[PDB]
Amino acid sequence: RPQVPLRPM
Amino acid sequence: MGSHSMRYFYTSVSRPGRGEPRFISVGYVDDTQFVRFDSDAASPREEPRAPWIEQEGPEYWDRNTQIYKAQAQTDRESLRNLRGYYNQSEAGSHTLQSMYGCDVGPDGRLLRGHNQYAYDGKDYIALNEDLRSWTAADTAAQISQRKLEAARVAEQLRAYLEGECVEWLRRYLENGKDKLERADPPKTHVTHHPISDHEATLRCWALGFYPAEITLTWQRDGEDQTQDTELVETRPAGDRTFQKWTAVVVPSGEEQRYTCHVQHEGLPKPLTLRWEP
Amino acid sequence: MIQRTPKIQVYSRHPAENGKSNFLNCYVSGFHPSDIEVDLLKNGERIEKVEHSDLSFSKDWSFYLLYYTEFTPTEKDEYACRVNHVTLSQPKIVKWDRDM
Repeated sequence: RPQVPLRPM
Repeated sequence: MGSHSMRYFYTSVSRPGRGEPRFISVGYVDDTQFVRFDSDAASPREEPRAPWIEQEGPEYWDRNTQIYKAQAQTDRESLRNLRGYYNQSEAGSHTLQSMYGCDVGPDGRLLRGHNQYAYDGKDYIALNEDLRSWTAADTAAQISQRKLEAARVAEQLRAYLEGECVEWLRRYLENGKDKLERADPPKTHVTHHPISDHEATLRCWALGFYPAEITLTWQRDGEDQTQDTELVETRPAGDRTFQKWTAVVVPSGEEQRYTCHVQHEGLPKPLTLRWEP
Repeated sequence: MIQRTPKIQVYSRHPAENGKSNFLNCYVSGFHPSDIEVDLLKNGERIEKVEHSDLSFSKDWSFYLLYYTEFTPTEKDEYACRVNHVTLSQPKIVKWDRDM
């Protein structure tokens, strides 16, 4: 299962 | 070494003037692709690409689909930001790529986590092996580094790589038992190719092997042969197995004095091959 | 400045024997950026039912794709893969050699 998104760059 | 890995590969590509960036994801266990997502599909959703992941129920697929739809938006913001850090125009297309996942040993515990990024095909920023710090490639990436530090992003990442990634991998290895635990040894054979004169090519084949890691050498008495060898890039057969060949010209009147040596996980012992007319 | 040109291999899934069903593969790798056009050709003509793998990439961030199609080879028909990419000034055509 993919990770939930992080903060943007 | 019943050791294993899971990886996700993300590619986001901008398309100025033609709407949002395209977002594509693929996931792998070892060298087996098992899922995909494409934001351009008529109905974007995570989809199965291996037989053993189909046993997951519809809530699995919907959850992942939500994650990728959110990730797509995140990566769009990132692409907007990066265009600005490099002072690039608004008309051009650019690429943000991500790769992450975990390596585990036979006990199933984390050996190494990864999470890193490339912008326009070049390293941008990477989570270091301690899963607590970052390496930035240039002064633009240091801007992102400062955001990532400020927000303690490495903690959420660590939580995923230590606490989720390894457990999902364990689960996929249970779903796929046979196909993922079993190596497929190469079917092998040497062919004779006359450069129709006074010297010919021997090409040593290896077909139908999994995983992709293989070594094919030509060599004399423990000592190498490469006066001229062509060794092709390992390539997928398309049924989840791989292929490779190595070749050499020898003084072929009858200098069938050179041998082909194959190493591969699925081979109990290294093998040694010779031409048979 | 950050564009890498595609490598191309053309080959079949199984050792070709004439009149027996098989798969024709065009494996393109090492390229950047990801837009690419590839055609499988039968005696110069574009084959219509052609599929490809999901976009992925290698350790150096360069992309790879496998294009493929059912075919049944003959001693007489010849097959090639035609690739266009931003790093190429004209399409590159690679013929299928059944011994490679």
